[PDB]
Amino acid sequence: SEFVKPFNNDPFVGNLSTPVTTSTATKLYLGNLPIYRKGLSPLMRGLEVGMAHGYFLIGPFYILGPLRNSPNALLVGLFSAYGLIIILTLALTIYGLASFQDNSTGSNLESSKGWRSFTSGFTVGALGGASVAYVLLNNVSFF
Amino acid sequence: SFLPSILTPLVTLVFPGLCFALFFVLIEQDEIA
Amino acid sequence: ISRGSVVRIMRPESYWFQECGSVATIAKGGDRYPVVVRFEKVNYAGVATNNFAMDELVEVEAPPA
Amino acid sequence: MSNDLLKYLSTAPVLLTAWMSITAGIIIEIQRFFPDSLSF
Amino acid sequence: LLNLQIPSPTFGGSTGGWLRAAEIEEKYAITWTSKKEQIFEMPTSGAAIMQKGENLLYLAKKEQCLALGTQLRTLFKISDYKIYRIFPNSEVQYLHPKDGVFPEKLNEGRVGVGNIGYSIGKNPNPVNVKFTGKNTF
Amino acid sequence: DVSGLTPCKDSAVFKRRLDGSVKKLNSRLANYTEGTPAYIALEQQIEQTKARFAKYGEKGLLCGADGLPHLIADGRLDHAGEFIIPGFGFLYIAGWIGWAGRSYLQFSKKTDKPNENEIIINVPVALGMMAGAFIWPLAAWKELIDGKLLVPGDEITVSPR
Amino acid sequence: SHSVRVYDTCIGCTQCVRACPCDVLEMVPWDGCKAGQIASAPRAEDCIGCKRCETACPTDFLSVRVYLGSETTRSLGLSY
Amino acid sequence: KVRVIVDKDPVATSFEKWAQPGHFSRTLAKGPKTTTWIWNLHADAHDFDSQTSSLEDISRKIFSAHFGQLAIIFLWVSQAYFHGARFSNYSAWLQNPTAIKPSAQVVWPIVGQEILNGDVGGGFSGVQITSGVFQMWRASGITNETELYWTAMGGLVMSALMVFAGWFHYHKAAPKLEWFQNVESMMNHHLAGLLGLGCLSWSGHQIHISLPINKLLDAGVAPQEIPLPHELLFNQDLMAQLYPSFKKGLLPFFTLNWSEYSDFLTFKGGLNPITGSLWLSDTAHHHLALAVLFIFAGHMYRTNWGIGHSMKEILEAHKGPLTGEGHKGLYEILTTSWHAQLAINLAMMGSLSIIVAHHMYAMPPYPYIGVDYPTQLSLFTHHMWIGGFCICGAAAHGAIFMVRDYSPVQSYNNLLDRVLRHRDAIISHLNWVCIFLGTHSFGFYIHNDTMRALGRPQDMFSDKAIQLQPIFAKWVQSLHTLAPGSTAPNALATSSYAFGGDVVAVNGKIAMMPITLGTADFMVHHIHAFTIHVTVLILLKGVLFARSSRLIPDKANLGFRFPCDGPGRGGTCQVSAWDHIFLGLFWMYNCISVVIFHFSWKMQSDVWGTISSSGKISHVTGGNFANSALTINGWLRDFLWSQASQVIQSYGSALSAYGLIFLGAHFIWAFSLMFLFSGRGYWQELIESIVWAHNKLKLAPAIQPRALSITQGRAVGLAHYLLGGIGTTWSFFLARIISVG
Ligand code: CLA
Ligand code: CLA
Ligand code: CLA
Ligand code: CLA
Ligand SMILES: CC1=C(/C=C/C(C)=C/C=C/C(C)=C/C=C/C=C(C)/C=C/C=C(C)/C=C/C2=C(C)CCCC2(C)C)C(C)(C)CCC1
Ligand SMILES: CC1=C(C/C=C(\C)CCC[C@H](C)CCC[C@H](C)CCCC(C)C)C(=O)c2ccccc2C1=O
Ligand code: SF4
Ligand code: SF4
Ligand code: SF4
Repeated sequence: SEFVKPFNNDPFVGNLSTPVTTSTATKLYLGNLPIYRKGLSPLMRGLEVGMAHGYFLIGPFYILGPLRNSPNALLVGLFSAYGLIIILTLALTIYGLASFQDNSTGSNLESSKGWRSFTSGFTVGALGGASVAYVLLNNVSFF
Repeated sequence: SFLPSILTPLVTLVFPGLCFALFFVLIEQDEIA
Repeated sequence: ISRGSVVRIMRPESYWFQECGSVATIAKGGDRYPVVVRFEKVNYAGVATNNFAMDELVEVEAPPA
Repeated sequence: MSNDLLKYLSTAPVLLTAWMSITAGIIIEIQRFFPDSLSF
Repeated sequence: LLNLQIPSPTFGGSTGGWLRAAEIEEKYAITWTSKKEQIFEMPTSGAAIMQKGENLLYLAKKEQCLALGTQLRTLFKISDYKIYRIFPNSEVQYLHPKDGVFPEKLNEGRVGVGNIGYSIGKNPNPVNVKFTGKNTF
Repeated sequence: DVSGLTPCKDSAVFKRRLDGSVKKLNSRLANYTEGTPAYIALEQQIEQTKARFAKYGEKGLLCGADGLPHLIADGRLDHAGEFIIPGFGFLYIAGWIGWAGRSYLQFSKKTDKPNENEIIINVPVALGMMAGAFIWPLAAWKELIDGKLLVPGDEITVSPR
Repeated sequence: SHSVRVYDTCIGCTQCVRACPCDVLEMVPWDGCKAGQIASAPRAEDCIGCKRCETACPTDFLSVRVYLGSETTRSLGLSY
Repeated sequence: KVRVIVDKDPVATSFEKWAQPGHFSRTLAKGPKTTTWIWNLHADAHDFDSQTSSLEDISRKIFSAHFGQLAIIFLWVSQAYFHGARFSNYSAWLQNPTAIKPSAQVVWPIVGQEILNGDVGGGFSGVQITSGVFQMWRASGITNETELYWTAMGGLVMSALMVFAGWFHYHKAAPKLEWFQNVESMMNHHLAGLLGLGCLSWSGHQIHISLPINKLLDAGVAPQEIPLPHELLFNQDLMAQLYPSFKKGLLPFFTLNWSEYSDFLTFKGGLNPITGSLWLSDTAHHHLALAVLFIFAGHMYRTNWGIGHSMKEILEAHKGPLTGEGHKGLYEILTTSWHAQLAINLAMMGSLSIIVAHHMYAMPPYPYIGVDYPTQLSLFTHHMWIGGFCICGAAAHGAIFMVRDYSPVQSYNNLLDRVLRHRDAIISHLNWVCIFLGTHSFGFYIHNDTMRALGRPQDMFSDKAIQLQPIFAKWVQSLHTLAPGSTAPNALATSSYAFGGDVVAVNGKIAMMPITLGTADFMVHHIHAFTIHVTVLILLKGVLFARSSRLIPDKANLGFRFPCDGPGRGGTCQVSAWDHIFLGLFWMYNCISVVIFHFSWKMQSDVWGTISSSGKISHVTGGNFANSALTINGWLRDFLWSQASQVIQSYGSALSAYGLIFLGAHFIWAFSLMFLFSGRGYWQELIESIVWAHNKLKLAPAIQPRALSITQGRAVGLAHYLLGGIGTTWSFFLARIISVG
């Protein structure tokens, strides 16, 4: 009872159709993640990715930062998250500039306009997510 | 003075980061047509 | 030079440059390098014979009698 | 023993080992009989 | 040129196959004929079964194709292998047995390319070709 | 006297070193009893140490401020035994070795199978070459005069210049 | 791509073509050699530069010679 | 049918092929033309598979070579026993083990080397040994030198017998391949016959000769008044006086009243307070139980009678959905190829040597070996090094099997084929594991160094700033400490005192003590894991990509060890599985060096030392591991610089030999870098110039000199590197431990 078969019935492609690669759970989770979800605009993809990453980026800096044992621990963590997000979106912009040099299609992550929209969504979402995480950690007594 | 605080991060983080970004983009620029 | 003779190589790029070698065969007609000089000193590749031109060889000892 | 074993003993490593053992023995015995000779 | 519908060898798949570059720059194909169905070793890691009759295989390198051809020649004595280069435009260029016979056999229709009329150690010095676009060979 | 050194006979530091070595052994000596192999061996050790120091004093070696012998190698015959006499001895022995090797190579090449003669030594003639190399300085001079020591220059490969 | 050259010291041994793993070399008719053939490199663009031809060449110095030069995907032999 | 079939007089006994050096190899049989022939002779000396093509002849050669190896091993055991008999203070040590330093080597007085005959006590001068053979013989019950002399003579007789057997089984009566391929019978005889009867006989020896002599020695009877073993063997009255259960005879064995032997067959555990080692009654019970286990195990596989298993069917029955045909074909692979068997056996031998190292220090088996600190360190380090070497040999011979004896016809779609078909995924995932593990583990150390240098100890990964506690290791230690009451009720004490419990001490020195784990132990253990993972990455990549790779599709055609495939494709340097082994030997060297350094520092700081009457525990280094092992600076200062004093200050003393070997090992390690960094082309051109100089004087040899091959240069560099490193650590550890302990 074989469970590892050729990828898309192609023995000569460098891949295997394992349970990890091809199972229904993997397909569902991957295809429903924002980067692969159907119908989402590049702005919406970038926005979702941005809030998801900016929400959790604050935590390492807040807990394990140099000023963890200081009254300004959370503020310093938020500023660190903002700086890291600035670096991340600068990386995104230069990546778009290097990769999608000539393009006129748009509405596609592999085009200049689409990648710019994705980066804009990522920046706004990450800033908002870091701010929301700051608010939650300030009001941690609620939970 | 305050010049160390103003200048050391400016010249050792912001300027080298921008230089690395510019160099990367320039080396990745393709041939003109 | 002649079959059975001992000839000194003069090709600059040869492993056996300015060394003696026993002539084993001279090809007639074509064969830009007709003489076939055989050595007892193997080169780096390991071959102990090579083809040479007339002017690349210098006669030092005629064949026996 | 035979020509074959004599040839084998005449092989290079056996002869080197024997000759260097003889040389080391000569040096060691010279050191024993004239020890600590820093100069002539 | 190439049928693109020949049955391929039976193979269970491998991770040594082409990865995102054969489908965008160039792929390679090798087609041969076998008298019996039999097991052979792929240039990529694994064991495949070449089918009875015609067989077609895909690869990512002319080196891989030539290695498989050598394997077929010196193990199964199959010398009917022919190799093609497939571009993303689906242009097919028949490459290895270009004259219909292998390079080792002599044919009169081949013209000398890169043949020099003097011995190896008679090339010009680099100083002679300095500040010029040519080279010493 | 040369370079501010003094003989080891009148060398307070040399004498102090001798007494220190003797006192160190005699101390180590306390562990073992009289008449045992270790005790007699340590007595030999002490005697050899004293003999070495006495011989170094008698030989005329120069002892520096550190109290150890210093060898003078410039050519002065007052200290010939340090370098000049051992130097000539080594030169003779080394030329003996080189001459035996060279003469055996000259023989072995003339043989039908020189490649096998190098890794399986013809000992009966090799011993002959080792013996005959005792007179190498005259043999080398004779071969040089007869033009058989050096191979001419254009009979030896040389790479492309 | 690398530059493959064949000099007239060839002796038509056809061993370079056998050592060739990329079909860069082939025998073509010739007058100088007694075997009536000489190696030639009509497909130097496929050369990778492993110099198996040079290894297999039995001449005192190499009749077939490979000069490394501009790198390409084929010359680098990248499957990706 | 399993039966004996041999060929009579398969080879003639003659010296003609002694005279002919390269007779075995087709290429070397012609004769030498260059000095590379000489190297190739030794390289291909024992490559029987390349020399011939008959598996029968290869098996016969291997069998008689094993006989020769056994002869050498017997000569080695003979040297140990004879030197103990003749040139040792074993009698004095037996009379007073704690005070007398064991020594069994004496140097002659030639060039002032008699200083090496240091004061070892007992009116004896010699070189102190660290092999533990004295404690071994004390456990065995040897109390006099005549016994050592006679067992040495017996070992010599056995070595001569092994040489004769090796001659006989190749030149007079050589077996057949059918005889060799009886793996089921071989396993039956090695389980039940070799291991089972070996354990049974050792248990009998212990029960009859070792328990009485050791119990009397611990009581206080000096060796002269000890009854001799031949007296103790049959005198049941004396054995009953010592152990009362012996008066009941063998009836409590034949009837199943085995509890009657509880006195001399115990389950006490822990360490004997007198000798600070394992109970010999426990050891006897252990070996007897193992004898029963192995004799039971050895009746599994089929032979001339119907009963039994077959490994072919056992393997073929084990196949799953994610494995296709499963283990089909592996029986044929392991019956036809010697290299696969060598690989598996070397891997297990090396891992077993490492396990031996880990167990012997924690549970000192021989009397007065725990207090003998040089012996413990020496044995642990030695067996760790042997284990690493054997594991890399396993990888190398697996690669050799892949290159030579692999064939898809037999392995179509089995586990080997399926592993080759996703080697890329395997190696990429192990690569990620290596990067992650190394980054985190070494970045802890680098972060700690940076914080200490910046004057921020509160930001460290220390036991008091940011704790990385080994909660699971501590939990396992707690379980093992509570085991003797709850989960091992019949055991009175813990298996080892390292987990916890009392501090076993003999005289002042501490034999064993609980080993506490903390942040430094967490860091160094994860460093161990990272090093092991990178070594596995290199070796596994070499084995998997032995056949071919994306860079060279025909790597198998070139061979197992080949220098390269030219400068094409950007450079194909060290693509061979041999070169992968060459690279992995550096990495196991790094791994084992870090492991032995961890062992040495942890034991000198936290276990070894002296305990006073009041209970004060004073360690060799003073428990500095827990606070100084957090930084590479602390490792450099408090371990290397601090403990190198006993080595560098050794001149003019008995350890001057260790100082000289320290310097020489450093020299050899540095010398190796020449071969490791340089290349053959430079040396060939230099040799050309020197050959011109010799030709000018008409003495250029007929065997033309050549630079070493590329593979040989790598091998020479690796060998010198390993020798220098291992010698440096050897001298350093021995000098330090002999001086301080
Ligand atoms: C090559 C010479 C040199 C070097 C190695 C440094 C080094 C330093 N300066 Mg600078 N500095 C220099 C010349 C130099 N300075 C000169 C001529 C001036 C103008 C008066 C200044 C004015 C200055 C101020 C006001 C301050 C520093 C400070 C510093 C420190 C932090 C770095 C920083 O951001 O300052 C860079 C600031 C500048 C104004 C730089 C001006 C431009 C210089 C001359 C460029 C040199 C380029 C070099 C020749 C070629 C580069 C080659 C390339 C391949 C790398 C550091 C020790 C800070 C300090 O003291 O921290 C504790 C600080 O506050 N410097
Ligand atoms: C790799 C090892 C290592 C580790 C574990 C740490 C850890 C730390 N360092 Mg650092 N440090 C290191 C190496 C390391 N260091 C080295 C090599 C240096 C020398 C240059 C330093 C120098 C240094 C300094 C100078 C300082 C620190 C500090 C710190 C602390 C905060 C750093 C921070 O803000 O991180 C931010 C980290 C992140 C934003 C992300 C980390 C990665 C995330 C958690 C991974 C999650 C993966 C996830 C499971 C993937 C799958 C998800 C999927 C299933 C959904 C923290 C204790 C600071 C401090 O105060 O120390 C107490 C500080 O001042 N370090
Ligand atoms: C059971 C053990 C075992 C066995 C039976 C074999 C058998 C074999 N191995 Mg080996 N091998 C082993 C363990 C073993 N190996 C281990 C532990 C390793 C890991 C290091 C290797 C790694 C290895 C490699 C990488 C290769 C082999 C190869 C071979 C084959 C040829 C070996 C030969 O002719 O050497 C003859 C003996 C020599 C050339 C002498 C070697 C000398 C060593 C390097 C140095 C010794 C130093 C000394 C102990 C200390 C010096 C001290 C100083 C102060 C003087 C042969 C089938 C080769 C092959 O082609 O296999 C098919 C091959 O390429 N083996
Ligand atoms: C100190 C010397 C040194 C160093 C630093 C390395 C480093 C490495 N070797 Mg090794 N190697 C060495 C000596 C060394 N080697 C020697 C002498 C040899 C010859 C025998 C080899 C031969 C060799 C082979 C053959 C292989 C390796 C591999 C590796 C990698 C292991 C994976 C890993 O943990 O990466 C992580 C990096 C490190 C452990 C280095 C230090 C990391 C610090 C804590 C910083 C990390 C944080 C951050 C990213 C960077 C810092 C900030 C920066 C921006 C300023 C790694 C890059 C293996 C590999 O590539 O596996 C994937 C591999 O196959 N090495
Ligand atoms: C799958 C899975 C997993 C994982 C998980 C994860 C990965 C998670 C994550 C999570 C997260 C990571 C989350 C996040 C969240 C976020 C949020 C919730 C956010 C929000 C935001 C906001 C709301 C914003 C706002 C704004 C904007 C937008 C802009 C402007 C400003 C403002 C502020 C207005 C595990 C392992 C468990 C296992 C099982 C499975
Ligand atoms: C130093 C070095 C050499 C030079 C070494 C050579 C030519 C071989 C040296 C072997 C010697 C001859 C071994 C024996 C040394 C004895 C001390 C010589 C005296 C005994 C004679 C009778 C032979 C290489 O050839 C080489 C090749 C490839 C990578 C690295 C290196 C490399 O590092
Ligand atoms: S010399 Fe080289 S190119 Fe000429 S025939 Fe021989 S292998 Fe071919
Ligand atoms: S360089 Fe490589 S590809 Fe080119 S001819 Fe030589 S072997 Fe063939
Ligand atoms: S140095 Fe050796 S391994 Fe490296 S490219 Fe050159 S030949 Fe190949």
